[PDB]
Amino acid sequence: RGKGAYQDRDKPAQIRFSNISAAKAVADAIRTSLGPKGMDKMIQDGKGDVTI
Amino acid sequence: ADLQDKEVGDGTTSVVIIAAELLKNADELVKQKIHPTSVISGYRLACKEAVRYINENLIVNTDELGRDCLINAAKTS
Amino acid sequence: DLVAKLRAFHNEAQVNPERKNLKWIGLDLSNGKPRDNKQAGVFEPTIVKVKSLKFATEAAITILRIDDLIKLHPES
Ligand SMILES: Nc1ncnc2c1ncn2[C@@H]1O[C@H](COP(=O)(O)OP(=O)(O)O)[C@@H](O)[C@H]1O
Ligand SMILES: [Mg+2]
Repeated sequence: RGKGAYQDRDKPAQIRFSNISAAKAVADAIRTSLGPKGMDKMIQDGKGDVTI
Repeated sequence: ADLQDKEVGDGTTSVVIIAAELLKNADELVKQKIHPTSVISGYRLACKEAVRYINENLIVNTDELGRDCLINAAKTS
Repeated sequence: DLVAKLRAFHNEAQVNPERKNLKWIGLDLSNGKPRDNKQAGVFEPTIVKVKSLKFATEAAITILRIDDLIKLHPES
């Protein structure tokens, strides 16, 4: 027994890590706007439209 | 400034100066770790009380002055 | 100096019940001294000051409510 499957391919782990990193980045970006003490964000589009 | 011009017609320079001064001083409080919600709450109460104080102690009825108040008001503008 | 004198006159108005006539003291820019602006004929509509406070406060509140800006690059 001992050793199991080798799992030669490393791409799936990298893809999972990148997906998690992106999701965590988005969550951290929008964390500041949560709750009664949360604060708004100002977003300016490419066309120049501004939204708070 | 446009909104004051359309809805009042006068005091356009005052409102821009006051608003910028209000925001400038509000940021100083925020830099002192005062939460903006507290600053916003304070500004809202002050604006509500300023209007109430004006309408109760700083208004002059024009019926006591006749035509001269209109000329004086026009001259001031 | 002028604002200090102007504030001092108004301070007495709100603390002395017999000196309420000082509420009308404003500024006389020709001579650079405080002056009774109700006697001087310097008047404004009440709506001008009231709407100025309401509009400026809301505009200041709107900007104060921001704490993060994202500026997307133009699509061109
Ligand atoms: N004769 C005067 N003496 C002293 N102060 C005055 C006189 N006329 C106007 N003012 C003041 O000057 C200020 C500036 O008004 P002004 O800038 O002309 O109006 P706006 O902001 O619509 O341009 C007003 O708040 C008014 O109280
Ligand atoms: Mg004017």
